[PDB]
Amino acid sequence: MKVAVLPGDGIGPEVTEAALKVLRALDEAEGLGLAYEVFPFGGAAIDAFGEPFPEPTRKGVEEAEAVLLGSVGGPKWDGLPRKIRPETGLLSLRKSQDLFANLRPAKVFPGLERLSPLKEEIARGVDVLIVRELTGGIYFGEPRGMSEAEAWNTERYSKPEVERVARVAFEFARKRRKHVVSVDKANVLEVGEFWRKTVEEVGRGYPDVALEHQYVDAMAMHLVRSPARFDVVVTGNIFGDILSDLASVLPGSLGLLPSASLGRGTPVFEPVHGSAPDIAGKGIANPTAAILSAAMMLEHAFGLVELARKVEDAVAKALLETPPPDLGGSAGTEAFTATVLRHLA
Amino acid sequence: MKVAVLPGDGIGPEVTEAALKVLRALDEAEGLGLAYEVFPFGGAAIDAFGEPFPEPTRKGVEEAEAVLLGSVGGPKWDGLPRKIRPETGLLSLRKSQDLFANLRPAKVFPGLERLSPLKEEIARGVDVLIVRELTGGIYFGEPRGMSEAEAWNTERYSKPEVERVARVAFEFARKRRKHVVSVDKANVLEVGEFWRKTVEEVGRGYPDVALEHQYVDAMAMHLVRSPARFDVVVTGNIFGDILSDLASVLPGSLGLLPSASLGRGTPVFEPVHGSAPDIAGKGIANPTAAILSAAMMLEHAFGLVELARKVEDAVAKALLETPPPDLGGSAGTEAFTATVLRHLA
Repeated sequence: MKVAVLPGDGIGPEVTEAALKVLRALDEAEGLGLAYEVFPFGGAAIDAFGEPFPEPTRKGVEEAEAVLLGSVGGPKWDGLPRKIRPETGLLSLRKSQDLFANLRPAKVFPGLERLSPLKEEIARGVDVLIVRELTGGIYFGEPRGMSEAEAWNTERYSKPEVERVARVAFEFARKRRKHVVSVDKANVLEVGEFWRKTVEEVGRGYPDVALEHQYVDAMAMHLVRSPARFDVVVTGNIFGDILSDLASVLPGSLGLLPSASLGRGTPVFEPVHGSAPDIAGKGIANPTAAILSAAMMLEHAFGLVELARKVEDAVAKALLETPPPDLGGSAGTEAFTATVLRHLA
Repeated sequence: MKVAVLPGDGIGPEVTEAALKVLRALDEAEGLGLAYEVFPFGGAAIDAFGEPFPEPTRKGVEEAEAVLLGSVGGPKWDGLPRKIRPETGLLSLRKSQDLFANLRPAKVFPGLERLSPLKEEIARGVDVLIVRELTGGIYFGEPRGMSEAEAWNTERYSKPEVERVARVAFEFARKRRKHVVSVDKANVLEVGEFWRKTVEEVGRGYPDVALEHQYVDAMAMHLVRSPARFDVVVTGNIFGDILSDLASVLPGSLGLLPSASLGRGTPVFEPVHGSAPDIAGKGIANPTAAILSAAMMLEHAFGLVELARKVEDAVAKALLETPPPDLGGSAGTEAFTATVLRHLA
């Protein structure tokens, strides 16, 4: 399994390293045949190649079978022209591999219900997966613009854009609890009706999966009032953005949230958290997101479901035994990772 | 105090009557000079005049000082062409009175924190007012449409539309805790930039009101993790739909919330809930939303602030003492209104 490791900036490096200590342990123990290489990306890349996604890195991604990314961004590279800012490096990553679906899990691990803003009974059992469409939507729709008197943007979606993202959703519900909820606004917008219809059409190919539709505004409050009944949620670009962030507040911390951007090319797995530059190098960063992103990589990129689960349970044990500083504990990056490993052997 | 009452369909008449019992009781006790007439609206008017907003109803709203609306809609008329559908009666009512701002209050009454899905700590003391732009945005933006391979909608906003709603937001901020949060998508959408710009500008005339900006995806997180820090939230049509629906979870249920539509003409006060046609006539419908709409009317249309507060508390006591069926209890419309009435003495 050839992995391209793009640590990035800030705490990216130390958390990505934490994940790597887990991968190697797993590798040594069962001979998975792991081969990974670290490439410059984001600010680290700018500081040497003048661009956030240099050619060596670009190739490293194409060659690998999966990408384990860390974090990007930092005040240093915030004065630079947009075309070379760390953030743009990520867009270039996505567009090169044509990643169109952004998987954003939200799971409340047993024992951690106390972290959620919801009462324990409601949080208990949450394990939703928001699948957002990245490439199209009002974020990219033409025409658009503004003058002194008015502004306008266009929410546009084509049949093929909606189909390929719907496929990823049905595909994942199958690995999960066979349930999919398509979120749209078919009661007012044409795009809503076109989205709903297209999802229903793709849905026929997965008779084993229960499909349901919901209006974005209705889904918003549903995710907060009873998120335990949802498995896979699939929606458009802008709606998925709102709903993903909404789902992320459920577990009770961003350090616990991993993610994956799937598409045509190399899968990209990376923690949701930012680069947190002022705590970088201090050794207190919570490696959970990165470790969990490694688990998603094992399962989804390498089909090692059983192995991905082990990592997931070890991490859960660790969170309870030695919670990191952001969970109210004292376990820095190293000590926390040690506890995880102490559950993988 | 000349009120125009438009009961509407389903439970509308049921809930509106519970509301009128309260208004009449306050009238006799305080000598308000209450005068009201009921008018056909929605399916009820369709059946009679073949139109959801007949001429006699229109003149009635124009001569009143405020409108108390019940519910609208029902499958009996759903098969009719949009142009005559009950839901259109609402649009015609809003346009005729040039209503451009929808006020959706999300408040957690002391003692009822228990009803919230959120931890008592975070739901405690919440009192947010979402001021949504009614006439405009993507819902009514041109061009729009769909083909067999694509669909599109247009989010367009002009300077006046924004100024009008913004002005109302700051104004309410003043009568409240003097803090407005403008919700947009400025970091990616021209309309967000345009909205923000225009709001910041209008904000110049209100130096005593604290303005703040937030992206809709960020607000979705904030309203769940720390909703109590907000006062007034002014935003666009669709964003307001989502944010309002979400804010409904804080108090507990969506059927306990009232709304108001302000503009240049006669203000409309109506419960956020639907007509629930299947429980129509069976009693059981919770009139809380209808009574609170009547409370909003007294406060915002007639300035009897102290009286609005008085009925808010009466329903709070009642929700706590004799909970309606949808709140897990068994107090039907009649029995519930009685309790409310008891605490009104």
